[PDB]
Amino acid sequence: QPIKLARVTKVLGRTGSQGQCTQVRVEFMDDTSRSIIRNVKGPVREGDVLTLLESEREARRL
Amino acid sequence: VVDPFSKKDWYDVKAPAMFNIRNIGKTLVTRTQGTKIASDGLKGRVFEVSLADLQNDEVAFRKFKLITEDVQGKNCLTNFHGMDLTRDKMCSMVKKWQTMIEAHVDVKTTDGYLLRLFCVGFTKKRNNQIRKTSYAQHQQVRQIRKKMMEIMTREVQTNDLKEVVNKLIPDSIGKDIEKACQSIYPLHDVFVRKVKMLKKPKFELGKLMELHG
Amino acid sequence: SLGPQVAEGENVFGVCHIFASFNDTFVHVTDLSGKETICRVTGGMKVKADRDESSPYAAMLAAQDVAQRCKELGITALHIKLRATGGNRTKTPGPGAQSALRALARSGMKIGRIEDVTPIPSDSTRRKGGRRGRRL
Amino acid sequence: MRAKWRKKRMRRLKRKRRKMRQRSK
Amino acid sequence: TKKRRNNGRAKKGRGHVQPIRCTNCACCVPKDKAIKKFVIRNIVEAAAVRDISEVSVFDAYVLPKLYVKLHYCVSCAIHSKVVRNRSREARKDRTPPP
RNA sequence: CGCAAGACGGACCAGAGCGAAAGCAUUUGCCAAGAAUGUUUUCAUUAAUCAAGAACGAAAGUCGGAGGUUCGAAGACGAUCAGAUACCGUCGUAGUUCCGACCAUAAACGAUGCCGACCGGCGAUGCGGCGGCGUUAUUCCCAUGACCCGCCGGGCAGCUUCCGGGAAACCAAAGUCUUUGGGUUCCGGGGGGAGUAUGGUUGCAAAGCUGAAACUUAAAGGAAUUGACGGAAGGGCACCACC
RNA sequence: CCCAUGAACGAGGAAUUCCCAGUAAGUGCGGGUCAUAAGCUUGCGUUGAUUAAGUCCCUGCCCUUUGUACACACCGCCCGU
RNA sequence: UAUUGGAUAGGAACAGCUGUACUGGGCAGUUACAGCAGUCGUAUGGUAACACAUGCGGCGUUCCGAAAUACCAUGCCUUGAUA
Repeated sequence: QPIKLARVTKVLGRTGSQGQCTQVRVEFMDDTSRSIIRNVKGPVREGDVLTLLESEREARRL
Repeated sequence: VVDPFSKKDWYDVKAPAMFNIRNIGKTLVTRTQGTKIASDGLKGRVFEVSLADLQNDEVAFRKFKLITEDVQGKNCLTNFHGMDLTRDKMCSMVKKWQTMIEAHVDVKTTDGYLLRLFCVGFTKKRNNQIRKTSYAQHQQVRQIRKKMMEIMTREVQTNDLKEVVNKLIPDSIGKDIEKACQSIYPLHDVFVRKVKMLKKPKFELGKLMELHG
Repeated sequence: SLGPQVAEGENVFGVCHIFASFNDTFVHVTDLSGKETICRVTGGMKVKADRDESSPYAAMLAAQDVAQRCKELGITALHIKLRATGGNRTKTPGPGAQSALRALARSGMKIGRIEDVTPIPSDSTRRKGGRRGRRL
Repeated sequence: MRAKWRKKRMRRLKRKRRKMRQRSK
Repeated sequence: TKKRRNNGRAKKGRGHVQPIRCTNCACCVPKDKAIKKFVIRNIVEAAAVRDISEVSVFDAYVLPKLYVKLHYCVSCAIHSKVVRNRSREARKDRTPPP
């Protein structure tokens, strides 16, 4: 099984219960065409990298 | 503890020889061990296979049911069984502010292949029409449906089972209805949408080899 | 496991009956006939929670084991046949259809012609619920 | 009290009376 | 008082219509009363369509849609936020939002 | 892949049609009926509304026969819960279906009697008739079918007006009303006690129709206004809130 | 002020308070009270962080619709054995 | 090159009531605790039997394998005490 990366290309606001999950449009580093939407815990500026432990799950948008 | 997928022999299923594509694909059945024979095992199977899989460059919204009537040793000889229109095109044609006109007939060929043909047809908005609702009155529907029954029984009673499938591969029946029923009320999406073989005569392999030769 | 097929200009086609209801997901794979089957893996064989047999996580594990199993016997393309609960119940495919279909192709499978074959009743029998329905 | 249920209680009262008055016949 | 001129339904010269069931509940609602939708939705909307039409056999395959007509009772259509409470004057508007 | 039996008539299906109302939707045939329309046809007041009386009257329910798959009063259990003989879930009997009798009620609603007269527009819609550029099919042109632009009549309705009315909400009728009178049937008289008691009558039953009084009580009520409130929606905000 | 005595208490259950930068927290010093006098209160400096730049999920607040049999206004009103 | 394998380590749902903390307040459940109901052993009184009293002490419970549990509803009511 792989552990993959993804760079933050655009921020999409803030979700969760208490307003804690940042919804983010991430771009993969295998294909620079393949994008998914991801929920992130913790402070995120636009143009940093995340470690995806499963590269399959795509989150519920709004 | 045993391995079930060792006793599985593959057979290349072949469409009848009135098509452009012959090999449909592979089917597996168990090896002929003891009582249960393989040559009686894969002999009752239907393959719902689209027209894009059978003709050169056709439409993908018409599926043919094909039954295997013979196993010639690593070769199935598939006979014409039925025909169906896909969920997609059938559900795309049915829209509000127009009249849907269905017909059915129970008619046999020159050989004893008793079929059941279903027709559908929808009313057209004219190329300058301003009025929205665009319906047909009951005596206009009854005359269209009467001619739908007439053309279906006409163009199936004349000829045998090859010549009616070759009338369904290009939809020569549905275009006769769309042009014949113009001077009652102009129709736009007219299809023989389902054909359902009811009765079938005693099997002769000599004349299945005509459909596979 | 035994296939005499050359890997030159062939895709050998199975048929994937994906029945995504609102409490489970079936990723059933057959031959072209439908009769002889290869592999079916459900959402409830991947989680130990009756809650999450529905889940979109479990439905992608079902397709990952289906695609692992289908490669060993040697079926490399799929005719998808999507399905809901149907009858006088809901025609909406459940919340783990798009997980079981995403995860199929990305496990090295080839997608053929697709169709939504939910059993639509032309004039059904009386629906379970009663006149005033389900009062939550 | 809902008028249906009030009407249902006056209905059972009158079955009780018709029953208990068919005794004195 | 009388809230709506038509009594929140679309029968004017009948007396009786055929009732139908809801989808989420099975509340047996008259056909002309019910809040009806007809959604024509892609089977795989936009997230998978790249990862499906690139792992398909066929050359430029257009993916088949999912046509379903959904009937709602008034009670649920509000809870599912399909319809809203509207201002007494805004109630009269018949045009749908685009 | 078949097979079997019993219900149901999807999408098309509409602020569309028909019917006295209840109500009525798969194809084809048979049976008898009806509205509107058109008419230089016919009889010549034959009409309108109607105590008593009569026909039809959803669902549930009752009786006898056939049938039973779905659903499902009662019932059994599993959940939930402070208890839950409820809501949720798994089963289920009568019933739900057909035939032949019964009962006669519903928020049986437009909470709005029927027949007739008059009084503003506007765009649609259904049915019949009439007239008129052209497009389209029957090609072999006319009459006809499908569109287009108006007209007339009857009909389900819309939008819109300081007509006018109304306690307002609202209503081209709920108008033409202290400037009160076209004809006529039913029916109300503060809230309860009460559609109760008792007589009579109807029904196999359940119950229906007619139906008081003693006694009690200063309000019950209709429409609109403002505020408060919501286990109502939309938009914001606070470390005396959370993350 | 001195000497002797050397108790519970091993980071505190359910619950719960204050707080986002020289901030919290630690450690002192002034003022008031004061014949005597700071485990208090009000001010001052010193050493100096963690985490957040958010949401309406809890608790509450302000607008707009909406519903109401509430007006000593939901700690309201009210039903039956 | 570690599958295993008892056991004590260690987690859990189970209740006999007041009190405190959940509330603007009340009754319910709910948790943690202490006291004593129950309880076990004990010295005496008493007797042919013996089942209790007295005063003095000890006192959860069953589970036997892990525990990352959504834990919803976090229930209903609200002075005659003066407009």
